[PDB]
Amino acid sequence: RGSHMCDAFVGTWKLVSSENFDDYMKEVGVGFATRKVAGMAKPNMIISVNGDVITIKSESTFKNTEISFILGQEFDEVTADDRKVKSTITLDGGVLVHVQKWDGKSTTIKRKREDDKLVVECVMKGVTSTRVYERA
Ligand SMILES: O=C(O)c1ccccc1Nc1cccc(Cl)c1-c1ccccc1
Repeated sequence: RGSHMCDAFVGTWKLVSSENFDDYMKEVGVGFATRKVAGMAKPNMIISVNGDVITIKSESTFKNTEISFILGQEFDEVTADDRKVKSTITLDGGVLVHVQKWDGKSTTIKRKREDDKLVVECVMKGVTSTRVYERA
């Protein structure tokens, strides 16, 4: 197989900036202790592509998590804060758009390349958090 546009996401990334993440977690419903510990974490994000399968791993002192998925195909996900969600990830004009649904709620996580950074926007009901990653 040849190259794909989404190969621009592939690599090892480290968190370098976070804005409004505690408020995003509050809107999601994350409890106090988990918010405090998770808000301290500086995750590494590891993205690989193999055929049609994209894998995203997050490694931190808080939790290590991993998802593998095919674009457009719903999957089960257990989040770092221990929500059991239904997830679908698609590509929208170069942006990975990840929708998570659980208990009648929904949140959207967008991943985009900007300059040498990978920018994550997490959105829930009017509350946005921006998490910026750089290559490790
Ligand atoms: O960390 C990020 O940049 C991130 C990026 C994309 C998707 C989810 C992400 N993180 C979380 C989202 C919701 C609840 C939690 Cl606890 C986390 C979390 C916090 C700290 C460490 C690990 C995971």
